[PDB]
Order: sequence, then C-alpha cells, then structure tokens
Amino acid sequence: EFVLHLNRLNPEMLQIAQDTGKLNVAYFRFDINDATGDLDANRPVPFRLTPNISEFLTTIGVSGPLTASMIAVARCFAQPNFKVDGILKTVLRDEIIAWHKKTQEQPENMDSQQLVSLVQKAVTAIMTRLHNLAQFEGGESKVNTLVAAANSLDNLCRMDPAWHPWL
Amino acid sequence: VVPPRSLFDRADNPEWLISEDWALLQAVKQLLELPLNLTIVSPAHTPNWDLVSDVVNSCSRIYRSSKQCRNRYENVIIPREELRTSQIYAQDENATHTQLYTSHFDLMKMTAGKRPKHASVLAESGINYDKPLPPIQVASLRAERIAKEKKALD
Amino acid sequence: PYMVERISKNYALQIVANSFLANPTTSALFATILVEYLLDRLPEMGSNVELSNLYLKLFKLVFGSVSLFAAENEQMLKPHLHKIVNSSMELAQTAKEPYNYFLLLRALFRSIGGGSHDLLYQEFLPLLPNLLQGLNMLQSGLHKQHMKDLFVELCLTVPVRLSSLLPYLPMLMDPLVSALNGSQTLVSQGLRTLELCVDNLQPDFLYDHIQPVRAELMQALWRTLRNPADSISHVAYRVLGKFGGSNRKMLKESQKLHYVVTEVQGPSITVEFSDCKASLQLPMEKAIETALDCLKSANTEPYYRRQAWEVIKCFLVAMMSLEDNKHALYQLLAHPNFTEKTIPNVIISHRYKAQDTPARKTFEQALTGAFMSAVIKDLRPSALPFVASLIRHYTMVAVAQQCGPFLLPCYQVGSQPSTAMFHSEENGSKGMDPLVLIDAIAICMAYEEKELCKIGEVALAVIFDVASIILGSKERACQLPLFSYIVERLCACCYEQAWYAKLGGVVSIKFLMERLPLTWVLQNQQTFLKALLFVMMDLTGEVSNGAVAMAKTTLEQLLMRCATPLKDEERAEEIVAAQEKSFHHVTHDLVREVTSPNSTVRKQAMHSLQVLAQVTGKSVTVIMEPHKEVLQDMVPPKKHLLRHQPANAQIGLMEGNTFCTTLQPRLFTMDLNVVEHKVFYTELLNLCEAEDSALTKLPCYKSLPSLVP
Amino acid sequence: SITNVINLADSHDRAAFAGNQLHMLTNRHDKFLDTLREVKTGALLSAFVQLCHISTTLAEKTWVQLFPRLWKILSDRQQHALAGEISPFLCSGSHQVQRDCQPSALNCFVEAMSQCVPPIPIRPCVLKYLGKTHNLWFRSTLMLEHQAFEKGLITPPQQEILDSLAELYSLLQEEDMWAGLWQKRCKYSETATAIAYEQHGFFEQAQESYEKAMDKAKKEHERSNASPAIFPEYQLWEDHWIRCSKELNQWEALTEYGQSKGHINPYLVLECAWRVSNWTAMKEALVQVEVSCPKEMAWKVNMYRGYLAICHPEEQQLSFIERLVEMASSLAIREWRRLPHVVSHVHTPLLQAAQQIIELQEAAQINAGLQPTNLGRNNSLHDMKTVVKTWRNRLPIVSDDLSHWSSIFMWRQHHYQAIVTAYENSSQHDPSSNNAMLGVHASASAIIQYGKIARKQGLVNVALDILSRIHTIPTVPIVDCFQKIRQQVKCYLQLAGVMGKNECMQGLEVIESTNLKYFTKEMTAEFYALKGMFLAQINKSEEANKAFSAAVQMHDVLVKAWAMWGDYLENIFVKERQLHLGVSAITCYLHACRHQNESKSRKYLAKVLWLLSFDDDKNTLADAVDKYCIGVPPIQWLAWIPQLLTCLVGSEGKLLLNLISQVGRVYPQAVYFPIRTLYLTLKIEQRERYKPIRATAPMWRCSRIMHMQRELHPTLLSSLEGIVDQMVWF
Amino acid sequence: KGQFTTDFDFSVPGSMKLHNLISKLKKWIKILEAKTKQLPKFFLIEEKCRFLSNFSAQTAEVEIPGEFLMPKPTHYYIKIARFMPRVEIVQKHNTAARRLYIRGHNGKIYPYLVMNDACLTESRREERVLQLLRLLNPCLEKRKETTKRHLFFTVPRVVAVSPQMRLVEDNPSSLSLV
Ligand SMILES: O=P(O)(O)O[C@H]1[C@@H](OP(=O)(O)O)[C@@H](OP(=O)(O)O)[C@@H](OP(=O)(O)O)[C@@H](OP(=O)(O)O)[C@@H]1OP(=O)(O)O
Repeated sequence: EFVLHLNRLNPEMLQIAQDTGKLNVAYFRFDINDATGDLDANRPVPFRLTPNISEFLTTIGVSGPLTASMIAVARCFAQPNFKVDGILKTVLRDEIIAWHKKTQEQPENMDSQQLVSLVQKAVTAIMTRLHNLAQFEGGESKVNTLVAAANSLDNLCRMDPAWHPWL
Repeated sequence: VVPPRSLFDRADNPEWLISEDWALLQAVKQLLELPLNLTIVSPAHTPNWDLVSDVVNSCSRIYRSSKQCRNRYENVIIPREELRTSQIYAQDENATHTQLYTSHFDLMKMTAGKRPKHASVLAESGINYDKPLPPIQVASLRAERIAKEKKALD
Repeated sequence: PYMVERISKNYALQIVANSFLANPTTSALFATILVEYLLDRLPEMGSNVELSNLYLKLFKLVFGSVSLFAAENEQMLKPHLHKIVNSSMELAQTAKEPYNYFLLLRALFRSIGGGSHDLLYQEFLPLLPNLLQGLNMLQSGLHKQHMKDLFVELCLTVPVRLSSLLPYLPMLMDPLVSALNGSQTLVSQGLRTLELCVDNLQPDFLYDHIQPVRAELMQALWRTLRNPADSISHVAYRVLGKFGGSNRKMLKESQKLHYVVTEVQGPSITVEFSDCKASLQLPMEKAIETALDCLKSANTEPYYRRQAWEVIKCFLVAMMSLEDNKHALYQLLAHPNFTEKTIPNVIISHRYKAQDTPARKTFEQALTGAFMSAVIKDLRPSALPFVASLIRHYTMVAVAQQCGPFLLPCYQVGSQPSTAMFHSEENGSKGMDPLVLIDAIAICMAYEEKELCKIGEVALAVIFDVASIILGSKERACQLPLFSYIVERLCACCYEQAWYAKLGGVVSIKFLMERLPLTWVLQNQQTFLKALLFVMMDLTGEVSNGAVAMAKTTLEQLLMRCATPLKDEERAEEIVAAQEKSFHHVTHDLVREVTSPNSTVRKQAMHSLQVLAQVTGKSVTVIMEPHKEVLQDMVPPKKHLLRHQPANAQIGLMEGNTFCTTLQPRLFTMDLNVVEHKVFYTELLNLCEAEDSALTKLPCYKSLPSLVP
Repeated sequence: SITNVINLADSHDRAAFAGNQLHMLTNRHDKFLDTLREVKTGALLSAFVQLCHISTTLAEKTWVQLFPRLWKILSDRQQHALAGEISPFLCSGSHQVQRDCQPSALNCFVEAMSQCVPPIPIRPCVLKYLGKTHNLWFRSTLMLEHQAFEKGLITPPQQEILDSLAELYSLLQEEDMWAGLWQKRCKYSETATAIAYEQHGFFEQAQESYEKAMDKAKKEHERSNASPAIFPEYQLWEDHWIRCSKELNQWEALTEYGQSKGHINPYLVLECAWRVSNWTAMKEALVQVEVSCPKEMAWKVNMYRGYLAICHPEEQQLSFIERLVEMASSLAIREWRRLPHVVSHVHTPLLQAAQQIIELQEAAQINAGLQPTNLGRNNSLHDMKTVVKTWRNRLPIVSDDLSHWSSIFMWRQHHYQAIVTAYENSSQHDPSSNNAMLGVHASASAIIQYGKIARKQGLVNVALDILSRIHTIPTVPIVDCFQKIRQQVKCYLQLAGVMGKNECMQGLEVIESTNLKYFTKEMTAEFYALKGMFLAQINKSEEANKAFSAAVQMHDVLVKAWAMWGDYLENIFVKERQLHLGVSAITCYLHACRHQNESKSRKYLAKVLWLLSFDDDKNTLADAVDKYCIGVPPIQWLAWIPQLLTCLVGSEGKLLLNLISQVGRVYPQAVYFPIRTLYLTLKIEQRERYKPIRATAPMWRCSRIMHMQRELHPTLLSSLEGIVDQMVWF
Repeated sequence: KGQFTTDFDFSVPGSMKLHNLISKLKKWIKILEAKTKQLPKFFLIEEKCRFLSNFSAQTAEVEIPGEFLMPKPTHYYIKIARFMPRVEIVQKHNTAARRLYIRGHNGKIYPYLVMNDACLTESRREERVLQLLRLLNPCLEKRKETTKRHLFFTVPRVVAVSPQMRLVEDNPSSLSLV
C-alpha cells in the first residue's frame, strides 16, 4: 500500500481467512491522480495500523514481526538482480494508458513522450519509497518511523471517518 | 489449608556460584513449597528436580542437570542451612557473577583481536574483439549456423 | 462348466482343480479352460454373491498357477490379461457388488508382482494409462472405507517397474497422500512407495511432481512422525531426511486452523451442587458427538454402546418440554379445525434455512443416534419403542404448529417459506423446530450403512399415520407443509455426491410414491423425476453399487403409477386435472432429455416415453406432439454444426433424431429442400463415408478412443 | 410442547377455545410422556462419566469446560486456598511421568485453570517449564504475554515475566518476537543495534555491536558491580556473539574459546571441534557432555558419538553406527512429539537433524566401502558413486542458517577426503586415479556450493574466504575452477553494488588473470559476459560492448550474455534514444527468452514490452519484435497477456497479431476470456461514442484471434462460451 | 418504487443537503437489508443452468478458472469434472454474490464467486494490481530473510469472462474486518 502508491485500505477491503490467517485485499488500485496522471498516496497514515489491529498484534507483534517483515520485503525487492523496476514500468504503462483513455480522451495512441515520462515519474516515486524503506545503515530503518506514524493517534484522527480510524 | 485424608495415609565440573546455590535454594523453597529436609507435606507435591534444574539454568554459568542439582542441594545446602546461603548471597553483592561476565568479555575480546593471451582464443574462434558486431549481425550468424546444422542433419 | 457348478455346491472339489493346476502336464491346459469359462462369466461376478465369491476364488487359483509354472502359465494368462483388466474396470461401474472386481484386480497385481513375469509386464504396459486414470478417479471419489482402501492399494501396487510409471507419476500422488492418511497398512505402503520414489528419482523431478500434493503430503509426513508404530515413524523420519531442505519449504497452502464461528453456547444439562448452593450447566455437544461416534463404530463395546444410548436418550428428554397434559392434548387435537378447516398451502424449504445453530446440530446428532440405537440389536428393545413414540411427539408438535386452531404465524395462509420455520441465530423459531426430525431421517437414509434406511421408512410411516389420525384422512395428512419439507429434504439426498446418499434419496422416493395418495404423488412427480434423472446422470462413469439400476426401476414405477388411467369410478375432476398437469410436465421433461449428451439419461428418457405410451395406450408421437417445440432446434440440429459440438453431444443429437424420425407416425419428417435438413443429412453421409484418418484430424474426434460408436 | 401453541395465542382465541383412534393416541402418548418425566439427572451423569472414561478427547473437553464453572461456584476464601494449593500441585514431580502423554493430564489441568475467572496466578518460571515440558508452549506464551501487558511490560516480577517470555520465544525459534521484546527491554543501545543487525543477517555488524556492548559493560564494571537485572543482557551478548561467530564460519576460534581454562564450554566445543578436525577435543567434550546433557540434546550426542566412531583417527568403530543412528532417530522423534502440533519454526532443527542423521548412516556406508577388504571392488565403487551423487543433489535451502550448511558440507568433506586418501594411498586398483578424482571433484564442488550459499546470504567476505580454499587442493578439474572463478566474480559484483569502482576493478583483475586456454567456449563466453558487466558498471561502454559481442559470438546460445547485452543497450537507448539501440536491445532480450524456463525470462519480456513505448510512427521496435519473437515459446507470454492485449489495441497491434495468435493457438483458454472481455468492452465504448457501427481495427484484431481459436479449438471454445452464457442466471 | 421515488424527490426543500441524503440512504439500506434476508440462500443449477449441470469431462478439457494467470511450472493443470448442483448466495464485497462449486478432475472442490461489476475500468485496474502482486511473489521465494519469514502475497485467482462479470476464487472461511 505504501511503496506501490495504492489507494487506502478500507476495512471492508481487508479479507481475513479464518482457516489460515491469510489476508487479501479486495481490491487495491493505483492511486493515480486523475488530473495529472502521477501517483499521490500522500495520506496522513502510510498504511492501516489502526488501534484494534494494534491491540490484536500487541506491541511485541508490531515491533518484532511486523517491522522485520516490512524491512525484509523492502530489502528483497530492492535487490538489483530482480529488476523490479522493469516490471513496474510494464505494469504502469498499462495503468497510464488507461488513465489517458479515461481522462484525456484505429484510435490514435497517446504521445510516446508523455507516456514514457509519466511511467518513469511513477516508477521513480515507487522506487524512491522502496529504497528509503530498504536502507538499513546503522541498524536503524525508516520502517520504524513509518510504523510509528501509522499507529500515531495524531495521524489517525486526521483520516476519513469512513476509513474507521478506530477499527 | 489441611489436605483431606486419603485411603493411603497411614493412620559440578565447573564450580557452583553463590547465585546458582541461591537460585537452587529459592526454587526448592518457593516453587515446591518443601521444607529444608524435603519432607512431604502433601502427598501430591513430590519434589520435581527437573523444574529446579530449569530454574537454576535460567541464570547458571553452565548447564546443571537435575541430578546435579539434587546432589548439590542435599550435600551442600542442607548442611549449610542446618553462614547461610542467603547471608553469602547478600555479602557477595553480585561481585563474583560480575567478575564471571568480565572474564567472558575479556575472552571474547581476546578472540576478536586474534582475527594479451586472451586475444588468441578469440582469434581461434574468429572474433575480432576490436570490431564489435551489433546484435543484429550476431543474430543473423546464429540463424545461419542453425540453418546449416539443420541442413546437415537432413 | 459342470465342474464349477459342483464346486459351487461342494467346495472340497477345489482340491481336484488345485491338483490339475499343480501338475505340470495339465496346469496350462486346465488353467486355459478355466480362465476362458470364468471370463465368459465375468459379468455374473457383480450380480450373484455366491457365484461371485466362487469365481473370485477360482481366478485366485489360476493366478497361483501362474505363480507356480511361470514359463507356460504366463503364456496362458497373457492374452486374457487385457480382457480381465478392462472388463473388471468396465463392469464395476454398473455392478451391484463391484468389490469382487477390485479384489480380482488386487489378486492379479499380487500375482504379477512376483517380478519374474516379464512377459506379463510387457503385456500389461498398454493397460497402464487407462487403468491408472480409472483408479485415480475411483480413489478421488466418495466410497466406503474398505473400498477406498482397496482403490489406494491398487493405485500403489500396480505391477510395473518404476521406470514405466514415470509418465503416469502424477496419478500416483493423490493416492499416496490418501495412503499416508489411511490405516496402518496403507500408511506403510505409502511410505514404501514414497521411499522408492525418493531413492530412485532425481530430487528436482520428484519435487516438481510432488508440488501439487506437496502441501497435503508434507502435512501427512509430519503427522506420521506422531504415529505410535515405531517402524512407521522411523520410515517417515528417514524419508523426511532424504528430502533434505524440501521438507521445510514454505507451504503456499498453509495449515488449516479450527475456528469457532458461533458465539452462542450449545445445549447443556443443569447439575445442582447442594453443598455450594449453586447450579452449573454441563455442556452436551461434545458428549452427543462422542455418543454418536460410539454408536456408529463397529469396534465399540456393547457396554459403551448402551452408555452412549443412555446419554442420547437423556439429552433428548431434557431438550423437550414434557408439559403436555393428556386432557389438554386431546382437547387441542380434537378441535374441529383439524378435520374441517383447509390446510394452509404453505411450502417449507431448506433454501431459506440459515446455517445450523449448535442446538439444531446437536438435536440432529442425538436423533441420528436414537435411530442408530433403534437398529442396533442389543439396544433395539428399548430404543425402538422410544424412537417411535418420539417420532409421534415431533409429528404432533409439527401438526399443532402447522394447522388447527392455533397454527403459528409463519404457517398461516399466504405465508411464504422463511427462516422463522427453523431454529436460527437471528430470526428463528420459538424453540427448536420439529422439522429437525426430518433432517435426522434424511441423515439416516443417506448414511453409508444402508440398513439404516429401514428405520427411516418406519419413521416416515409413523409420521404419516399420526398425521392421518389427527387430520382425519390421508389426503389431508399429505397436504401438511411438513410433507413438502420431507420431499425437498429427501430429494436433496439424490443431489449429494456419494452414491449411498443418492441411493438413500432413491429409496425415500420409492417409499413415498408407494405409500402416499395418488394426488400428492402427481403433485410431486416432477421433483421425483428430476431427482432420479440427476442420480442417473451424476453417477455416469462412476462406481454405483446399484444406485443407477434402482433409480431406473423407481422411475419406471413412478411413471407407471402416475400415468395409469383412472377408472370410471375414480375419475373425479380434481384427480383428473392433477394427472393431466403432471403428465404434461413429466412428458415435457422427458422429451427435452431425448437429445441429452448423457447416454444413460437419453436412453432412459426414450424408454420412459415408450413406457408412458404403453401405460396410457396412446402412441409415442401423440405423447410427444405438444412438446415437440422443445425439439425444434435439435431435430435436426440448427444452431451449431456437428463438427463444432463434442462427440457425446453429437451422438445424443443423432440418437434423438433417429428416435423422433423412427416413430410410427413420424414426429418430424426431414425435408431435404430445407437447408438445415440437407446440412444434417450431408454431415451424416460424410461421417458414414469418410476415412478414420480424415475424421481424426477434426478436433472434436481427435481424442475418441474409437470412432465406432 | 404440543399444546404450546395455546400459550402463544392471544387471549381472545384461548377464551373461544375454552375420536377413538385420537383418544387412544393421546392416552398412549400420555403414558410415554409420564415415562419420560421419570428420567433423572443421575442417569445422564453416570453415562456421561462412562463416555468420559472411554474417550480422552471428551474427558479433556469436559474438564476444560467444567473446572472454570466449579471455580465460579466456589467462595472467595475457598478460591484463594485452592489457588495457593494449585501452585505447588503444578510443580510436583509426579506429573513427570505424563511428560510424553498426548495429551498430558497436566496439560488439560493447566488449560482448565487458564479459563478461570478470577484468574489463578502462576509464577512465570513455572509457566515456562510447563510450556516446554507438557506441550503447553503457546498457552504458556499467551499467558505470559497477558501477564506482561497487565504489569505494563523494572520490578523483579516484571523481570521474571519478561525473562520467561524471552526464553519461550527463543525456544520456539520465534526470532522476530524475541527481537521486539528485547528491543523494548534492553538497557544498552548497542544491544538493540546488534539485535537489529543479526535479525536481518548482518552477522558481522551484529558481532561488532556485541563486542562494543561488552567493552562498555567492562568499562562500567570498574566503577561499580552489576545488578542481577542486567545479567540476562550479558547472557544474550555471549550467546549471540557465539551464534554470530557460528554464522561467520569462525569455528576454529569458537573451539579455542570453548577450551579456555576456567571458562570451559564443552557443548560449544562439541558443536565446533569436529568441523575443524579436532577429534581429541571432540572426544573430551563428548565425555563432559555425556556426564551432564540436556534431554533435548540427546539425539545430537548420539550423532556426535557416531561422528567420533567414524572419523576419529584411532577409535574407528563402524559397527556402532546402525544402533547410534536408530537411537538418534528415536530421540529426535520423541522430541518432535513434545512440540506443537502445528509445524512452525520450532520444528526446523529436527527437520534438519533428519538429513544429518541419514547422512551419518550414508557416511558409514562410504567408510565401509573404503576398508582394505572392500576397497576397489565393483560394488563398493558403485555404492560410493551412488552416495556421492545423492549428496550432490540433496541440499539444504536458502532459509537455513549458514551453520546448518556448514554441518552438512563439512561432514561430507570429511568423507570426500576419506575417499581421496583411500584411493591415493592404495593406487593398485584404479591406475587411472578416477576414484581419487571423483573424491577431489566432490570436495571442490562442496566447497564452491558452501561459498555460493555464503554469497547468496550476504556474507561476501565469508564466501571469498571459503572459495579461497580451492587453491589448497593440489589438482582440481577445470569445471570446478570455472565455478570458483564465477562465484568470485559474483562476489565482487555484489560488493560493487554498494562499494562501486574498486570492487569492479578487483573483479576485472580476477577475470584478466584467468588462463582461458584450459576453459571451454561456453566458459569463455560466460567470462566475457561477466567482463562486459564489470566494464558497464565502470562506465567503459565501448569495452563492455566489445566484451558482450565477443561473448555472444563465442556461444550464441548463452542466455545470460544476451540478457546482459540487452540491459547495457537498453540503458544506452533510454538516455541517447537512437532507435537502432532500441532494436538491438529488443533483439538481445528476445534471444535470451528463446527457451522454456519462463521464470528466468519473465524479467526480460517486461523490458521488451516497456521498450515498445519508445516506438516511432513507423513501428520500428514492433517490427523487431515481430521478426525476433519467433523461437520464443508461447508459455513465456502467458503472464504478459494483459499487456499484450493493451498493445493489441494500440497501433502496434498490427505487427503483434501473429504473436498473440500463436499464444492463443497453444493456450486457447488463457487468451479467450481476456480477448472476449476486451472485445465486448470495445463494443460498449463504441456504442457510447456513437450514442450498426463499423467495427474499429482493434475490434477486427480481436475478432480475428477469436475466429482462429474457434477454428482450431471449436469444442473448447463452445464449452467456454456455454459456461459464460450460463453465468447470466447468476 | 413509488415510496422510494417519493422519498428521493430532490425538489422538496432540504433534500439537497448531503447529510439528509446520507440519512435517507441509511434508512432505505436498512429496509432493503430486512427484505434481502427473506430471500433464498441457495439455488440449484438444474433450475436454469442445463449446460452446467450436464457438463462433464467428456464435454471438454476445460481448466478451472485462473490456471493460466501465472504459468504453472508443469502441465499439471486442474481440469473441470463437475459443477456441483448447489450454488450458494453469500454477502461478500458489500454485494450479493453467487458461490459456484467446481469439482476438479483431482476430486477437490474449488469455490468460485460469480461477480457483477458496474464499472469496467475499476475492475481492470484491480486485476492489474493483482497481476503485479503475482509477478512480485517469485522474488520473495528466492531470498533468505523473506523465505525464513514465510512472506508471500495472497492473490486469489480473478478471471474476467465479460466486461460486467468475472470469476473470483473464494475462501468460504473469509470475513472482512467490517
Ligand atoms: O544468486 P544469483 O547470482 O542471483 O543467481 C542465481 C543462480 O546463481 P548461482 O547458481 O551461481 O548461485 C542462478 O544463476 P545462473 O547460474 O543461471 O547464472 C539462477 O538459477 P538457475 O540455476 O535456475 O538458472 C538464478 O537466477 P534466475 O532467477 O534468473 O533463475 C539465481 O538468481 P536469483 O538470485 O535472481 O534467483
């Protein structure tokens, strides 16, 4: 949700499988700004770490496995050999074409320069967040600050009430 | 609390630190609720030296088996309680256990301190290194080689 | 031929057959003659139990001869092998008792498993693809435990070297998982097969083939470590060590957790502790589950069966009101409304029932245990009277709720089926509903052990008799909404996957059509027809232990009863109108089946139309005439070319066309001037004339084992 | 009741309400109901008790349901007395016979107590002991967590709660929970830094941080003594410095550290000494451990006894190995049954022990083959080769700690060296030395695999130290030398990922020093591809292009050469944007995809699809895609199909129609539903635009694909369309 | 319909206010939730879906939906042997959805949701994010730190069969946090 600038995780979107504990989201979409075609996802919280979830996870569960898992995923996707940036480019190309069809518009293709620039800007924003989270110099990670911002009541109280910042 | 009557009622290689002895004595007294001489107060409450070994090993400098804990208790603490282990523990003021960790830290610090011809094979292949072929030409050569191999097979 | 009849009467004469098979001079000759006779009698193995056991033992004698005199007896057995395997697999799908065909396959495999018999290994290899596919489909199905054990054993003990198994290895993985989850002998066999695969195959290839099973396989292996048998657990630990790092690789399909979805407490008994001056509730759900498990199992001691029956009976007594008073009960049931007022035309359907409450599930289990106690011989003298009287009680509760002076609002006139008819968490009924008795009867009818069907028929008879007494007539009794629930709940057994559940549904339908009045049967004839046809369709290609045959007989009997013309004295307006409406709907359903891709359903529809013509005295054309609109797209095929359709659909359309056109006055007369008719005729000509290679290149034929059908 | 309908009715109908067969029916039913009114609670209680005797699951469930209820009906004084008596009851020795029961009666008793309201307090150390002893692991962990949250996570009670919780986390191999707890608990910032480092595999930095913490603690000990509250932190430092040294392959130093006078650690020596062939220290440590060993370690003691029985220079006893392996397996299985039924990280040590134990048995077989009687015999050689191949293919996984890889590989190394020594000393049979060369090759391959695993886990210096041991071997086959140089090059590439120019220069130096003349054409091509990668990172673009060209000319099937050349050309194309570079990059990428290993090629086809965004009005890049895509199996395109359809709607769909058509021919169901959905979406949009209409070109392309699929797969597509037609009723 | 049109007349005063509209929406949502609970909770495929009821492995080798979303490493594709006769009606994703059970040639029962979407573009975007998650998963399988933490994205199979309709792979044990 944070690194890929996806739309906010409403509690109706979060599907919990009682038989296994596996979670899936129905459904994430890229948070493309319809007016400008770039990603925002600049919400008051970086992800849903709301008080009922925080209580169920417990402070040990938030500090240890949640944070360590986020750090590990960030460090894994930042490995150059995986070439995640290329996959992101080829997916966001379809996303940008769809945004152009929805907003700006053998139908003529959109401008190659505009498409390339928008896709590069979006992938750069994604990879910037990814590389910020992956950085682990000194034994400290931005992920701890990100988790603290998500749990913080100051950030929670500024969210949409329909998001349920109490649940 | 008085237990109800039943039908069956008849009508060491490393030296022991004072902290280990104190944990042993306190485990026997607090957890088993047994007296000094391990006389059974309630029949259901038999001594459990595995639990005592578990308690001692939480702070011990080396693994103490349950048999070793029983032997130590019966052969040292019983005669000592009959200076008491509490008095020795209070007087030691954690000095001995601190010096144990200082010694381990010194041993760990000691251990930490103790820590051309290439053109010939291309020319045999037939590759002019200084005049690169673009990928289109190499792909064409690959295709020609594959076609010739197919013709030879046929 | 005479000697086998004499052995059948006197089993000591096997000694002469054994002597012939054991002598080198006569072994091959006598084995040839005996296998040819037994192969001629192979279909009888699935029909007559005594002859089936006899023929199985004689086949075992032959296979032991092939063990004794390998050189000539392998040559003797070799040509017969294909017939044995293929006919055993084919005949078991329709046999009433198919168990002996699989015991024959097991004996054949244990014979060829002597290993030296290379001439039989070579002869057996072409059978291997179809055999393994059939066995995999069988073991994947729902069967009794001994049948599934046999299917798994047959899958794991196919008498071929592992190198020949290589292309078919994916078929063996699900039986392997089943074996690891089976009995001790099955677990040992599965561990042996798995160790063979690990030792002989490359780890990457084996891992790739395990990968579909791998979540279930690794969990089975982990559980096997906890097996009390030291040999089994040690073999499992060795196999896990041989897997190396593959044993602990992340399962994408994680381990399932037991989650409680219901907040409400289950039913409980009240225990008073006078010393504490307080009462506690003692919870019964687990107790009822344990009692039902004890009564289901054959291994249970009679003492504990009696204890389980006592628990179930006491729970059933505790969960009913007991406040009924004799004079009040007679005053209520003797009210004239029970015999004069029109019974409300209200339908009860489990389509509107929510998920069972813990109370309702425990009631259903307790009632099932009561019925099982009624059939167990040691508990029958006390359980059977209790079961009959409890059925009367529940039927009386249902009758008083459903009609008379004080019928509940959900039964009152103009009320639709709703959740209020059942005990549920949210809206529900006030107290346990009496319909839970019907759920227990359906469970008993659908139970694996078919003897339980008899007590279900007894229960239905008791319900019908009590309703007839209270309401004054059988016709009034069958108008109860309870009987609509009975129809829907018992017919649902036919949709259930297992053959025994289906068979229970068929038996319930036969009983109901035999007992209840003709008007009620005519009203429900289309539901019974759909259930029976679904039984015939769904077991196509599966092992049905006479379920399809019973369905066919039941369908023919139903059609005969309903179609049989009423006598001049019986020709009331209501019964005649009901019969005409039911006949219209049933003939409509049958004519639509005439082109069905399902060969069994198609042939049964054609036979049913002929049976209706014979019973009514009308002709098949006259019966089919008002419906034939439903055939207009099919006779001849308009909307698709046959080349586009699958082969089974093509055969169904061609047979339906043959049937409609061959009628004495033709229902449809083909006219070659009509474009679709000329197209169909040209396709038929091309199919008859074209070469087999020209047909094979067409995609729809490309996979047929034979073009000949 | 039957008559309950009367009570539900309103007063008016009740006031208004106020034959032989029916009368007989109601009389018989009244007699039945009178028989039921006699039924008493005692009968149910007795039968219930009997069923609890027969069923252990029922008994456990009933006690867990019943004891809290009994506890609720006790008085407060009685409750306090019973709790004070329950505390020593749980501690009693008599329960120890239950230890291997499944369930233990004490397990059920503790589960019943946990439900009681008001709660029954239990000491944290007792909870930890019960959790590890009676299979109460997660119940005890949750109880301790609740106790810690009640106390606000310090006082000695809070200290012992967090101590017991930390020990339970460590015993459960729940590294992250333990790390979080200790990050909150710890007093030294160095401890939190070290835990963070070790938690994510930075074992070298964690070791340095632990050393810094120890230096700070020693500096503070000269000022004042240490409270017993800080001793768990010092124990953590010692234990995890030992663990980091294990992961950093520092086994000699650990054996020295464990033999230090006055502070001997026989268990550490027993774990470490065999890896460095210090079998005398192994024997001494085995004796000390055997006098006094934890019960969970019993299987490892039997396994190490087998190690000594096989490999000790003087006390070789091969007859003991079968019984020692059986005992190790039995003890490991016993330990397994004491673990939770849901398999998690706590089960991993025993799952590794399984492979270790079978490899001990296989090693015994190999050494039986090397005896003078059996040496040179055909069956011995066949068994030896079989076991060597089985070891070669049977590997641990990447999630395993490097210590476990060390165990497996160093044991195998001892037996490979045994093979080499046996067939070099005798040299009567095998005059061609093929058996010794088999041992040498196996040892070299095992060393390279260990170094590769070290590199994959980020221990690049450890990997470089491991790979340097190949030079110790006098002669090695050229394949192993090639693999060693390749792993060294990959190590330098990984180092340059964070250091930059200098490590690229070191890798280039390694490549330049390589004496190609022994290496094959494929090896030379791989070397030149690596050289091109290094020169590309050095920004020596021309020399990198030379290297990639020569590499692909050497072995024109080498997928990695094509992929790296494509990456280099795509990087130049994105900046400079001359279309011919785009075409070259697409050609390279497509030639890398010309194989069935779809998982490797997936990242290349993404680049190909992204590059089509740079196409001109003449569709040059799409022309290149159409030309070169032949030879790329359609399985490669399955994941891309949404993107392929997006390109199909665009102007480039004219040249991509053949590609999508081939994918649809081979995988009809994969293409049909997306093409159908796209076609109907286009029709809907066209209807909105002209609110019959001539179909657009994308619609024509979709219709062509669907028509071709209907021609090749008519029964499948008619079944798919039949399914979709039915969905309308849903 | 008549009284609904009466309540939602925007010409009456005070109706254009957003929160009054919200209250009216809540009222009518409660009314329809009361009315929806009275509907049947399952239907049988025979009632309307003769082709699905008749379908068997003899009809075609059709793979269960979603088998081609990511190419399985081997050709062990699960083929469709049956459509189970009962389709259930379940409240998921704040919509009424039909749960179809497909029995596979392996004998396992696969639940699928038949879903109706009024918005085409949003559904395509959701499938795009699901595809991205599927593409990222193999990277997590290959590193220590992620494999040892058992980290993997859960991406249910979603197959769009039409602009308005798609087949989703259901977990019947799944609840949403709301
Ligand atoms: O660890 P890396 O250097 O990133 O490369 C490894 C592995 O390399 P090693 O076997 O030398 O450790 C293989 O790379 P190649 O040998 O093919 O050069 C390859 O596995 P395969 O043996 O199956 O080809 C795989 O790369 P891929 O994901 O493309 O299969 C993988 O690289 P990853 O770490 O990215 O998985």
